[PDB]
This record gives sequence, structure tokens and C-alpha cells, in this order.
Amino acid sequence: AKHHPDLIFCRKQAGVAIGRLCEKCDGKCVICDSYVRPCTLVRICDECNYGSYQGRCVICGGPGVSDAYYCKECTIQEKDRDGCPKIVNLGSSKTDLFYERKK
Amino acid sequence: MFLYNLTLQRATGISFAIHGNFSGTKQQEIVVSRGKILELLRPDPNTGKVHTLLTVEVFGVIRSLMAFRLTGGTKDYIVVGSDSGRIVILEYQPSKNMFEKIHQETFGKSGCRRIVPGQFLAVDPKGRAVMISAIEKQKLVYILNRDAAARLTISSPLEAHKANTLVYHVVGVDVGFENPMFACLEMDYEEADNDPTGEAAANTQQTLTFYELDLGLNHVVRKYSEPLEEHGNFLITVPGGSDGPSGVLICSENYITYKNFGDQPDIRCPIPRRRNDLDDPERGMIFVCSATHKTKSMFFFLAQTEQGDIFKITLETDEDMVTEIRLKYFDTVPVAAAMCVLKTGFLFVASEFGNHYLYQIAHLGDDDEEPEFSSAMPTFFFQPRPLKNLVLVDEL
Amino acid sequence: SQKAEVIMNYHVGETVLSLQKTTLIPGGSESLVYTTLSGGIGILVPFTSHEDHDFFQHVEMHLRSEHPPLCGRDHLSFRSYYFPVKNVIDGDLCEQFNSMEPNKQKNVSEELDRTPPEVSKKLEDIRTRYA
Amino acid sequence: QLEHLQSKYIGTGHADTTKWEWLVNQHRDSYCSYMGHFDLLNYFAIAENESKARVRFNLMEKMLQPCGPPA
Amino acid sequence: IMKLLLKIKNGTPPMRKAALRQITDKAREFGAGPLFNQILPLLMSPTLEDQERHLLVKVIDRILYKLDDLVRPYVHKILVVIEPLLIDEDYYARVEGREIISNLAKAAGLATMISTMRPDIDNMDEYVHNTTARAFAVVASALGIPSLLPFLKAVCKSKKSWQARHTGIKIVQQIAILMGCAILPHLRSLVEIIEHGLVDEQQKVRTISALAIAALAEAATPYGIESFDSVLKPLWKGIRQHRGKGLAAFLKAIGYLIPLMDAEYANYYTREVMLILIREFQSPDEEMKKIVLKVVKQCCGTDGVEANYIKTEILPPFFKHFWQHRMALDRRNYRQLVDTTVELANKVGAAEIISRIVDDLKDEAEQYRKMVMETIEKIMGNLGAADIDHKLEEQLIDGILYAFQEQTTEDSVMLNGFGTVVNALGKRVKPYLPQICGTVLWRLNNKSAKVRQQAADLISRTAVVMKTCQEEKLMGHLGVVLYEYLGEEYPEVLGSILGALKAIVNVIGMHKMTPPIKDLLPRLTPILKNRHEKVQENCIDLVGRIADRGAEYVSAREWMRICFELLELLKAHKKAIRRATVNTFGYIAKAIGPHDVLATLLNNLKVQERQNRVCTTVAIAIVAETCSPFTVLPALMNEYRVPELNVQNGVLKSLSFLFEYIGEMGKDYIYAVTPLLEDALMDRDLVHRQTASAVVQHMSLGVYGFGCEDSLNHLLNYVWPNVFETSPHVIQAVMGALEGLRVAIGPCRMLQYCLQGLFHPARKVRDVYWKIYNSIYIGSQDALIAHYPRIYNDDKNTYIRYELDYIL
RNA sequence: GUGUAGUAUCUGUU
RNA sequence: AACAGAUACUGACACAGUCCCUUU
Ligand SMILES: [Zn+2]
Ligand SMILES: [Zn+2]
Ligand SMILES: [Zn+2]
Repeated sequence: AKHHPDLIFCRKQAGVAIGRLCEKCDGKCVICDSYVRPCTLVRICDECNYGSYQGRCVICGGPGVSDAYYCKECTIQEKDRDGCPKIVNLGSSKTDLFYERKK
Repeated sequence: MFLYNLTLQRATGISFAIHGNFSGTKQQEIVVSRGKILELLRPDPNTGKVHTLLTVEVFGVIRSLMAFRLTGGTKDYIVVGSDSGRIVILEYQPSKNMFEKIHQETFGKSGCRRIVPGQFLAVDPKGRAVMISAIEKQKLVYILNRDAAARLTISSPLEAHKANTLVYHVVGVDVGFENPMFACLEMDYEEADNDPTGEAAANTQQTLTFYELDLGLNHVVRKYSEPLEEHGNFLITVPGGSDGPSGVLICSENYITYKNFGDQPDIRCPIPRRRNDLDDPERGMIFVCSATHKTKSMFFFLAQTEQGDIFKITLETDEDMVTEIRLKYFDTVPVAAAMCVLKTGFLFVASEFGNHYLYQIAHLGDDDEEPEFSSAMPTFFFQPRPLKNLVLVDEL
Repeated sequence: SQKAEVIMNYHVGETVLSLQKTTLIPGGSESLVYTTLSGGIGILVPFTSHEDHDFFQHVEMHLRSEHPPLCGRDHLSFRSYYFPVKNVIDGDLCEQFNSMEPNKQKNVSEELDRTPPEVSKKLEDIRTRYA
Repeated sequence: QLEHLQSKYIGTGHADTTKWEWLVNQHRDSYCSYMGHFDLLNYFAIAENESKARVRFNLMEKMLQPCGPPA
Repeated sequence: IMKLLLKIKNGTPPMRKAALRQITDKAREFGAGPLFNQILPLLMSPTLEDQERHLLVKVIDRILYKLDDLVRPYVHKILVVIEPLLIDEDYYARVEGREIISNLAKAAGLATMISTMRPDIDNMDEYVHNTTARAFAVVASALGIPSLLPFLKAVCKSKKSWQARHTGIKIVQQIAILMGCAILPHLRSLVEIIEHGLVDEQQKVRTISALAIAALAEAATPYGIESFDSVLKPLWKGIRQHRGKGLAAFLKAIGYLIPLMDAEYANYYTREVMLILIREFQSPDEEMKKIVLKVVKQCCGTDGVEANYIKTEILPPFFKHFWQHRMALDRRNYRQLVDTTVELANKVGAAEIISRIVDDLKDEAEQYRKMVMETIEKIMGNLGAADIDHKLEEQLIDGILYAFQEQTTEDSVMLNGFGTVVNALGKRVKPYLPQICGTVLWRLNNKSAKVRQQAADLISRTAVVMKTCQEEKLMGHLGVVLYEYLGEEYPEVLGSILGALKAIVNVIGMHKMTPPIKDLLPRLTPILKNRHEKVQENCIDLVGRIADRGAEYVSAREWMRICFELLELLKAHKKAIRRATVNTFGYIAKAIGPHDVLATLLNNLKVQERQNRVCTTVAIAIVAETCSPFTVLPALMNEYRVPELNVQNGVLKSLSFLFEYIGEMGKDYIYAVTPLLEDALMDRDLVHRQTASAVVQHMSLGVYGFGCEDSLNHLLNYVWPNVFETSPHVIQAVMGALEGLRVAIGPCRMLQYCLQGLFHPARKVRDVYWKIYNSIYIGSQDALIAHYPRIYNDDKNTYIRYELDYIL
């Protein structure tokens, strides 16, 4: 997601695994969050696709439902040839929201 | 104002001319690579004429080309490294007369870059792994395997990066059912970019390095690294395992050397010089290309010189230890960028500038009038003469 | 002071050492014949109608869409290697239609609102006229 | 973060970058490009009577220490 | 500093954030010493709830990131305070402690922290030992394990006490647990370190060594069998000579080791362990039972074993000893038994297990019914229904309806199982459909409004199979009944009914829908005002479906009323409703002319709600896309002239969205919007330039390849002077616009622009020019090769590429 | 309505 | 210039989420 500067990409060398998206993140681009013209499949590194993490959401980590894709603009800009777009951080909004809810 | 591009004649300049069994039959074909055109040729085994079957265009710059076959298989494949940051495996279809893409994997950006692999395409002699490398710092290893449905599969790439290094040539080492290994002509530049005086630019020499692919642990590690004497330009793979020994032949200026890891004293043989040569003695002398004709009875190498002389290298060895290298003058042909010797006794010469020729080997050139040269003998000279071991049958 | 405007760009992929405009076949139209350092001989020809231009552009777009380059390159990115392509339609990609599989042939032709024989004739007519 | 992406790639500079190393990168990339394309190598091998293997070897040799020693 | 910490501890979010920024930036200069001296007691203060602890660990993370070297004399206290956070029941707390310790490790010498943690290794407390082991695990995960291998090798053989060896093996196990498959290159060293403890004599070290080797085998699932070669015989002896906990640990280790081997080793070792497994099936302890269940499922899921072999030995005792009702209490045994049964079904076949279990499918117990329901549902999901015969499917149908008709409480398990079974059967469920319809209708009738929603979900699930079975009359009757049921009060049941209606409408077309849409849409109109998420979602999807495909049966005045309803609905707190709303606006603007809808949307750009205006702009762009752009573009450009700032921002954002939506057919509208973009890009306000840069980026990416560089050059000339800004959002917009223009125009023009200030004397300009140059360089450097400028060489350095000057 | 990152413009005290 | 207060704005930013190793 491009709306949170704190998040961090893994972007290691990609493997043969295919990324997945949950219900909330379905139909989006893993780089810019765009609903227009999915173009190319998303692949992730074998460290991300291991054990419990297998078949989870690329963006937030929820249960995987549908495949991930790159939008046409990212493919034109060759932003797809950069490594696994899996997010490794947990974010500041999520933890604070959880703590506020569990107040 | 719009224009429409058309072509009347395609490029006829060969750059890579690998050979193998692509039709799945007992007949061998040649896959030549123009600048951007992929073409497949079948020489007539009775009249010697060369025919063309497929002339597909790929819309890209082909930088490397090699073929392999899986152990126990009959049909070879084609591996392509190009300006696109992908590696592609192809397969010929005699029924449909087309090339089918079997696999493709992306590893980086596009274009002929410095730190994006695609220059060198070494492959394992048995067919268990393939390696793609860049001129600098980037080397990736893929593992090939077969499934229960008789189809090839590919694994995730394994990285073997190395900072501040340059690669001259990469070849696969015939290890004989052991862990696959790759040999490269590396050369470092870290310190030379930090010496204002400039002597660190000198005293820097190439190092021959071996990369062993650990199948059990699924990672690649470099084991041996020995400095060299001269600067090599390309390597040759020596058939090993059950037939012949392992190791690689290193070609340098005015020399040829055999090296092998573990325990081996290297053997060097100087390149014979032409008799009554009119050239300036200041310049050196190197090889340009080579070939291999391994066979059940024995194996021999071929090599092409700058002047255009074909030598015939034969390795003499003990039960398992190599002793000397024996060079002999075979014939002379126009300078070529790639040579290939097939069964039935044919030689295909892909000239780097001009027409292409096909020769038939009538004699192997042994114990003939001309003498032989050896590393055991304590600057040899030879007299070039018209063709004796070759007969021209076709011209392209 | 005064500057000239670029009206066309292309990337042949092979160094060109001769450009010369003349007529090749008697009774035809003149064209810009060029020859390259690798041994290729090509021509560049203009369209005789706007409908032809739009038709060929749409055919090229569809073939680029469904018939990608064999070695994994991007055709538009290849033709824009140094400068973005301008006002040139690649005829080799367009003529690659004639050797494609029948299912894809009918699919593309129906997207063209034509039958495959009509597309073949239309592609052949310009070549047999200019060359 | 954009700066992590650009840091890894080899060739990128920053504020405290000198001219010699910038042109060294330019020359190395130019040599690699010459090695890459084919017809440009044909041009170089026709302009001077040298085989393509010799031209490739010379270009590889020039990769170490181009543009002279540093300051 | 104390005031800032107190303000962060409690207060309003704005002043809290301000105090956080101050106590970061200025307190870095103030010093780390007093900072920690005042912060640590707050976290170590007892009886403190989690909010203050989270805020304090956040501020410590920030100051530690900004102050790296100065925290060296405080690592002991930082570990004391943070280390208990490693053991917690909260995933977030565990994670945050993990990166806290990782950042501290990366900001301190490894030897320093190793020496700090040495005195705490020799302890027997369940807290200190485990926390220290996990701290060592995360520290070794950072910095690379080879830097810690010699220390572990030394400490595993310590003769001061056995507990040092126990801690070493536990550290290895925790490293395997946390670091994962990133240990494969260094497997043999750890195996050699732990095998000595494996072959030891004390029970504790034997058990911990077995656990660590199981963890290593689990880390290396497909690889490493050769590295596991000095431990096979100790395990195959220990299984026979041990009872109790050690036997369980050895069984776990061998079960994890089994999948790695080849076929012959697999079958030999799996029977050699099958003897003890069959012996241990009747173990009174539940932990041993779940362990042997895991082991047997691992053995079954291996290439080595054989279907008939498993059928002849494993199946009878397993079914006799495990398929009972006493195990239903615990969740772990529930999961393990269900998954093991599913894996066995995958191995031998679906029928061989379904025929065994369908008989007791309808057992009087409820938990047993849940168990069989889940097992059958998973088996049907994987295998399907090709292996089921006539009698088997009849029994399955009778059992599933009998179980579903007796629903004590709310349970998604039975509904999911019924849906999976009916979907798997397919056409074969045709004779059973009327009974299902009658039962679901009866369950939908009344009864406390708790089963009606389940019936609605069930019919929404089975509508597709009734469609494939050619039973349109029954689903039409169900649809009309749901139509009279549209007026009930409870929100969840209403949402379920709406979902069922939407499913039916999708299944059977609107041309022959038994309740006509002319009566359905006016009924649905007042429902949209219900401020509940569950109702609103399904209502808006149904309305959008009707608008998209059944727009022929509705009058324009009704469309205008529902358009006002959608304008109200654009205020929802959830994004899916807003996306559905904008799609409905697009469908309506397709149904009618794009004039009445445009006026309503254009008048909504003054609601003083940021997300509402963004949604309205997206809706305007969707209308402009579904209709032809030139119909609505003059209206937007005229609307741009309103003196209000938000209206202009909305117009610019709508233009950006429209240019993103239309890629190729957007070159015909560059001229129309060029003067407006030039006006927007003027240095008066930041947001105008930001949004104009976004428009430029999207347009340049869209028109790429079609030769529109002439106007793009002018737009570049107008957008370039904005790169010397400081606000991050404008910076991001400008960089995106520059990248898009580089793609559309070419690297030569951008290189010419950035080539002048690349060596500027000012330090604050070179960095910006270098960022721009790096962005240009990473993409298409091979063109930069041909676009470089000629440099004249110096006295000692050659700067001219003489190879390009050769002439033939 | 609330919380997570940022930004701009005004006013008071040194 | 520093401290503090107030008012506006951007990010198709988010809304019982759920934790998916927590080890003997
Ligand atoms: Zn990753
Ligand atoms: Zn998600
Ligand atoms: Zn995208």
C-alpha cells in the first residue's frame, strides 16, 4: 500500500509461488491499489511462502481467497520486475486500532 | 503521416550455431541464431545440401544460446538468454513445425544491462541444472527436473552473487553424477579503484573459481579459487565421468592450459606459429572458437586461430592423471564465430563475415606427413598447405 | 535559433548504412528502401487510405495483445528502445498472423469483424503493390 | 521507501559523488552495451581489422581501470 | 522530557502526536541517558495497563532507532524491561517485542549483548530460562547465526551444569522455530551440536534434543535427509527403550523425519514405527494421542506408504480406538482427528471413509455430528463425489437432512456441510430437491427469527444447483415468498433475505422473474435508508444488479429518487458500499442521459467531507467513462470556475481518475484540458499543483506509444519547477509525474533537464537532482548509453569514448 | 462519529 | 528564531478485529 510510508516490502528474489489476496483486498494492485486492468501475476519469495504463511494475503495477511495481479501502469513502468511485493511490517494504524478497540 | 515497415530479405549473419537432436529422430539438426531471427537447419546426409525448415522471428537481441537433454531423454531443448530479463526454454514440434515455449521466468529489468544476467548460459552436461550470469555480480542457478507426466519442471532460482567482480566466461564441468559444478573466469576490481598511484591496476590476475551446486542443501557455494598466469578469454569443457577426466581447458594468449581441482599439476602447451609469417612479432596469438567430438572409442577437440588454422587437440593421460597435451595441424578455413561437428562426418563452418561452408571430414589427420607437437617437448613452427583432411560440398 | 521537428521514430534493431528512395517493381509506387549492416533489406511504404491505416493499426494492436514475442520481449518496448515509436506500423508482426493457429486466427479475425481469408488478402495486397 | 530501492542498484549516486566515478560508471556501462548488441560489435570489428573475439577481449580488458587512476 | 512522556502517556491524539515528535527530535539531542533513566521505571511500574506500555515501547523504539551507539551501556536494562514481553498471549505484543529486541541488537555490539546475557543462562526458573532462550533466538535470527555458532557450540557442552546444555538445545529449537527455512545452509552445524545431547543419559536433555531435532526437520521439510544421518539409530533405540514424555518426543522427531526420506527408507521406517504407533493408539494421555495422530498423518502423507498396506494395518485399529465421543472436549484433538481423517481419505479414497462414517453421521450426540459434518465436508471439498454410489449418496442425503433439521443453536458447520454436499453431488441431487425445498421453507417459517437467516443463506447457496437441475418453479416460489418476507424488523435476517433475493435474481433472469421487478424496485427503495451495514451492502448490490441489467422496467423519476438515495448513501463508513454506489451511479448514467446525474454529483462537491468528495469524483469519472467523454467534459470545465477551492480540487481529481480510466482514447482530449492544467500548475497553492501533477502522470502513462509528445513537452516545462518542494505528498505527486513523463517522452529530455544542477554548489539542490537522476537511471539505462553528453578529457584522465567516433 | 500518518495558514509569550 | 494556542487541508488511509507456532 502506498498510503502508509511506514510499511516495508520484502522484495527478495521471487520464486515459483503465486501470491493471494483476501476478500477485502480483492481486485487491487499490490503496488498502487488500483482497480483498473490487472495485467501480470504476482510471485513471492520462498521465505514468504513457507509454513503458516502459505496462501495468505500479500497486503494485510488475511486468509487468501483470490490471486494477486499487477496493474497495466505498473507493468508499463516495469514495476513488476522488482522482487516479491509481500509486506513484512505490521503498521502503526493496525496496532493502535487494536489497542483502542481493546481499551 | 504513417509508414508501414516491410522486409524483402532477412539477415544472414550467424552468431550462434549450436547443434543437437531437436526433431526427436536419429537425424541431427543445427539451430543457428541471427541477430534477432531464430532459424533451424537440416543438412542433407546424402547430397550434402543444407535446407531450412523454420525462420521464426523473436523481436529481441539474443545474447546466448545452448541446448541440453535430460538424462534418459531423446529430444533436446533450447535455452535462450536475451535482452529481456527472462530465461526461456523452447522445444521443436516436427508435426506443427513451430517452436513451443515450455517455461519462462523473470529475474530483472530489460535491456542489455551491466548487473542483469543473460550474457552467459552454461548448462550441466547431464541436464540437472542451468546457470545464467551477468558480466558483473549476478549469477542465478535453476534446477531442472521431470515429473510423473513426462514434462520438464523448473525450480526457484538460487543466487550466487559476488560484489565487485567481472566474469569473462562460464562453463559447466562434467562431474559424472556427483554434485553439479560450474567454472568461471572471474576477476576482481575492488582495490584497483582505490589506488591513486595506479600499480594496483597491475598485479591483478584472473582467478579460476568453481561453484558447486549442493542438491541436498539447495544452495550454491564457491569452493576453489586459484590465481592464473595469463589472461584467459574462454574455457573448454573436458568430457569426464566414465570417459575421460574432468577439468577445463583454459585458452590464453600464446598458450593453452589444463587445470583441475583437488590435486593436479597443470600442463601448458604453446600454440604453434606459422612459418615465414609476415606479421609484426609484437602482437600475441589467441584462439577464437572450438568444438568437441566425443565418441565411444576416443574424443578430440578442434580449435580455430586468428589466422584461420584449425588444430586438433588430443589429451594424453594416465589411468586417471593427465600427462600432456598434443597439438596437431588439421587444416585451414575462413575465420568463423562458431563451428560444429556432427555425426556422419560433417563440419559446419559459420563464418563471422561472409559466406558459410559445409565440409565432410574424409581423414582424421593422424600419423600423417605433418608432425605433432606436445607439452613434453622442450616456439613450434608449421607449414600451412591446401586442404587435405576436408572436402567442400556445400556453400551458403 | 530555429529548430526542426521530429515527425517519425523507429528501431530496426540493426545498424543502417544506406537510405535511398526509388521504385523497385515496374508499375508500382516509390518507397524508402534501406539496407542494414547485418544483411537485411527492408522498405518503408505509405498508406493509400485512412481506413487502411486504422485497420492495420487495430490488427497490430490485437496481434501485440494475443501473440507476444517468442523470447519474452515486449514488442512496443522493443520498437521504442531509444526513442518512443512514432507513426510507424511494424509489418512483420502484422504478417505473423498468416502462420498462427486456426482458433486464434478466427478469434482475432472476428475481433476484426472480418474473416481470416479477407485479412490475409488485405495483408498481401500492400506487399504485392509496393514490392 | 524509495531510497532503499535505489541504494541497492549499482550505478546510482548521491550528493557527495565525484565526477571521476560517474564517468567510470558511464564507461563501464558503455563497454557492457558494446558487448551486448551484435551489429555494433560488427561495426567495431569492421572499422579495424580485428576478429570479434579480439575486440571482446580488449573491451573486457579495458573494464578494469578505465579513465585512468583516481585522485 | 517528563512532561512530554506524561503527555504521550495520556491525552488527546493531536497533543500526543506532537509530544511524540518533540520527544523524538529534540530528545535525541537531549541525550539517551536521562531519557532511559526516566522511561524504564514507567514500564517496570507494576499494575499498569497495556495502553501506556504500548505508548512507552513505541517511544523507546523511536529513540532507539534515532540513537544507536549511545544505548550500549543500557542494553542490560533494556533487556530486563523488554524480555518479559516476549512471553505473552497477544500476537501484537510478541511481534513488537521482537522488533524492539532486533533493533536493539542491530544498534549494539553482539559481544556486548552476549556478555550481558551470559550470567542469566544458568537459571532454572520457567520464566527466565524461556525468555532468555527466545531472546537468544531472536538475536541470532538477526546478525546471522554463523556469528553465534561458536558460542552455542561452547555452551552446549558446558560441564558446570546440565541446565546449560538444556538451554543450548532450547536456543537451537527456538532458532529453528523463529528463523524458519533460512537455516538450510547451516543445518549440519546445529545437527552436530545437538546430536551429542540426543545421545545423552538424562531425561530432560534427551527430550529437549528430540524436540530441537523435530524443529530442525520441520524447518527443512523437503531437504536435508543426508544431514540427518547420525541420529537415526539413537532415535530407533530410544523409541524402544523409553516410556512417557521421551517416547512422545522421539515419536514426534521420527514423524517429522519420515517425509524427508526416499521410498524404501520411508516404508521400512514407517512400519518399524507403525508397530509402536498401534501399541500407543490406546494411550490414556491426550497429548500422546494427538502426537501419534500427527505422526500417523505424516506417515500416510508420504510417497513410501501404500494404499492397501495402510488399509490392511492402520485403518481398523485407528477407527476402533479414535472414532468415539470422549475426545470432543478439546479443540486440539478435534482439529488433529479431523485433519488426519481427511488425509487418510485423500490416501485410500473418499468412499472407504464416507461409507464408514455416514452410518453414525446421524448420531444422537451433537459434537459427534459436528465432527462427522466437518470431516465429510472437507472430504467432499477435496475428493468430490465420483467415488460415491447410489446407496452411499442416498444414505448421505438422508443423514445430512436429518442432521440439519435438528439445529440446537447457531452453527455454520452444518450449513457449510450441506452446501458443499449439494454442490458436489450436482445433477444427482435432482430427486431430493423437493424435500430440501420443503424443509428450508418450513425452517424459514417463524421460529424465533434465528433459523430464517440460516435458511436464507442455504437457499442462496443452493440456487445454482437448483438452476442446473431445471427446477425453476420451486426457486420462483421461494423468491416470491421472500418477496412477501421483505418487511421484517431484524437487520441480520433482512440482510440474509436480501442476499437470497440477489442470488435468485442472478440465477434466474429478470425477463422471466416471477415477482416482476416493476414491483420489486419500489419495494427496495425505502430499504436503502436503513443505517446498518449488513442490510445496506446487499440492498445496494441488488439495486446495482437491477440497474445494470433490468433498467428497461423502471421510470426515470424512480431513477432520480434512487439517485438522491445513493447521494445520501455515499456517506457510509465502509468502502465496499461506496464502491457499489459509484458503480450504481455509472449504471444509472448509462440507462439515462448523463445530464441529470451530473448536476447532482457536481453539486455534492461542497459537503465538507473528504472521503465523500473523493467518492463523488470517482462517480463523476465513472459516468464520464460509461458515456462519451465530450458530453460531460464541458460541464466539468465550466464547473471548475467556481471560486470554491474544494470544487476545483474535485474537478482536477475527476480529470485524473478519468484519464486513468481511459487509456488509448484520451489523446483527443489533451488539448481541451491543457489550459486548465497550466492554470492549475501555477504557484499559488500546493494542492492544486499536487492534483495537476497526478493528472499529468496518469495522462502521460495513458497516451504512451501514440506520439503525443508535443503537448507533453509543454506540460513537462510547466511541471518541472515544482520539484523544489518539501511537503511529502507534493513530492510524491511530482516524482510520479516525472516518471510518467520519462516513460511517455523518453530519457533524453529528462536527462537534459536534470543535467544542469547535478553538480550545483548548493548541497540542498544536488540531492534532489540526484534523486531524479537515479529514478531516470534505474529505468532504461541502455538508452542513457546513447544519450550521454560528450566530456572533454582532463590532463591525466581519458574521458572520451573514442569507439563511437569510428567511421566506415 | 473515532484513530494513523502528514501539510498549510493565523494568534499570544520570550 | 524558540515555546504555546486556534483554524483549515491531503492520503479511493482505516472501523470485535483475532492473531495463523503459544510451549512443556
Ligand atoms: Zn519475500
Ligand atoms: Zn488483504
Ligand atoms: Zn499498479
